[PDB]
Amino acid sequence: RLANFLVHSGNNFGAILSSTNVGSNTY
Amino acid sequence: RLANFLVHSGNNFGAILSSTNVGSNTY
Amino acid sequence: RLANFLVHSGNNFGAILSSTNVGSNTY
Amino acid sequence: RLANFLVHSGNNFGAILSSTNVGSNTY
Amino acid sequence: RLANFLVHSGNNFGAILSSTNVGSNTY
Amino acid sequence: RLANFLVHSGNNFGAILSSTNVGSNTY
Amino acid sequence: RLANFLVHSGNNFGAILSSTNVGSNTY
Amino acid sequence: RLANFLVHSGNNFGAILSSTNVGSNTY
Amino acid sequence: RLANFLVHSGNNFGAILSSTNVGSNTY
Amino acid sequence: RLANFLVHSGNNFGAILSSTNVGSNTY
Amino acid sequence: RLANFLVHSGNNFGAILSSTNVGSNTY
Amino acid sequence: RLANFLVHSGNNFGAILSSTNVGSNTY
Amino acid sequence: RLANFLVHSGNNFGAILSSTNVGSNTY
Amino acid sequence: RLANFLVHSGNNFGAILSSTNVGSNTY
Amino acid sequence: RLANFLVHSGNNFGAILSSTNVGSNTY
Amino acid sequence: RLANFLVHSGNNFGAILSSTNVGSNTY
Amino acid sequence: RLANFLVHSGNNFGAILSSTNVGSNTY
Amino acid sequence: RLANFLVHSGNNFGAILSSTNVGSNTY
Amino acid sequence: RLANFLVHSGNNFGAILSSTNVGSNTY
Amino acid sequence: RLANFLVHSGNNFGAILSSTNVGSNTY
Repeated sequence: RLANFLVHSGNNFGAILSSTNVGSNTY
Repeated sequence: RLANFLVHSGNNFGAILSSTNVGSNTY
Repeated sequence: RLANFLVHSGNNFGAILSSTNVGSNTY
Repeated sequence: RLANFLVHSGNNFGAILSSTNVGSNTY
Repeated sequence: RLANFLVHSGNNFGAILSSTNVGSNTY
Repeated sequence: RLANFLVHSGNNFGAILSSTNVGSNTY
Repeated sequence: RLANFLVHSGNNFGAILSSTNVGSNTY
Repeated sequence: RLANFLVHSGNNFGAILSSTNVGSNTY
Repeated sequence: RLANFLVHSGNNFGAILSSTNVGSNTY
Repeated sequence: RLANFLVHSGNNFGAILSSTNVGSNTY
Repeated sequence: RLANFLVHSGNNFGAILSSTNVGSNTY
Repeated sequence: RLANFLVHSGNNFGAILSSTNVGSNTY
Repeated sequence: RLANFLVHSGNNFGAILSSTNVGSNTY
Repeated sequence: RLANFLVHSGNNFGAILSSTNVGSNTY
Repeated sequence: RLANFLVHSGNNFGAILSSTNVGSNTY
Repeated sequence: RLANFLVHSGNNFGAILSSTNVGSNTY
Repeated sequence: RLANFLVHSGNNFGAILSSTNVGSNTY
Repeated sequence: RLANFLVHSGNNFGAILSSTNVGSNTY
Repeated sequence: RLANFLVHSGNNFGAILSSTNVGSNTY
Repeated sequence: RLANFLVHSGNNFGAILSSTNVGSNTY
């Protein structure tokens, strides 16, 4: 089981970025 | 089971980005 | 079981970045 | 079980960055 | 069980960076 | 108060031959 | 108060041959 | 108060041959 | 008060042949 | 008050042949 | 008297990705 | 009198990624 | 009288990544 | 009278990463 | 009268990383 | 001055091949 | 001055191959 | 002055191969 | 002045191979 | 002045091979 959560509750004036690779062949 | 959640409840004046790769062949 | 969480509750004027690789072949 | 958490509650005017590799072949 | 936590509660005007490799073949 | 965001997230480029200014940010 | 963000997150480039200014940030 | 962010996070480059200015930050 | 961030975090480069200015920070 | 950050954290380079200015910081 | 010629002379291949039986001789 | 010729002469291959049976002789 | 020739002469291969049976002779 | 020739002469290989059976003779 | 020739003459290999059966003769 | 000559005056029952690269960028 | 000559005056039942690179960038 | 000559006057039932690199950058 | 000659006047039932590198950067 | 000669006048049923490097950077 994979769970990927991004939560934002404050005040953002900038950049929030997320990147994920699970069980993959990437190049 | 894969669960991908992005939640936003605050005030956003910027960028929020998410990228995910699960069990894939990517290039 | 994999759990990947990014949580933001404060004031952000900068960059918050996350990168993850689990069980992958990457190059 | 792998748990990867990045938590921010203060005021950020700079860069907060995280990188993770678990059980992978990377080059 | 692996737990990787980065916590920030103060005021950051600089860079906070983390890098981790567990059980991997990296070059 | 002026904020400019130039972002590239989760894009795939297969093969690039004899090209200029590909997938770049210019300010 | 001026903030400029030039970001590259989670992008894949397969092969780059005889090219210029690929996947770069220029200010 | 001026903050400039030029960031590269979690990007993959397979092979780079006879190229210039690939995956770089220039200010 | 001027802060400049030029950052490289968790990037993979497979093979670099006869190239210039790859994965670098220039100010 | 001027702070400049040129950072390299957790980057992997497989093989570098006959190249110049790879993974470097120049001010 | 049986003569079989399978020849490859002066051929250029720029980039080959995820392919099978490229520029080969099979008898 | 049976003669079989499988020849490769003066061929250039720029980059080969995740491929099988490239520029080979099989009898 | 049986003569078999499997020959490789003056071939150039730039970069080979995660491949099988490249530029080989099999009898 | 049976003569088998498996030959490799004057071939150049730049970089080989995570590959099998490259530039070899198998009988 | 059976003669088998498996020959390697004047070949150059730049760098070999995590590979198997490179530039070899097997009978 | 470049002069490229291929001359055949005998009896040919096989293959005669010529390949030439002069002052070029080839891959 | 470059002169490249291939001359055949006998009886050929096999392969005659020539490959040449002068003042070039090849890969 | 460069002179590259391949001359054949006898009876050939096999392979005659030539490869040349003069003043070049090859890989 | 460079002179590269391969001369054959007899009966060949085998392989005659030549490889040359003069004033070059090869890998 | 460089003179590189390979001369064959007899009967060849085997392999005759030559490799030469003069004033070069090879690896």
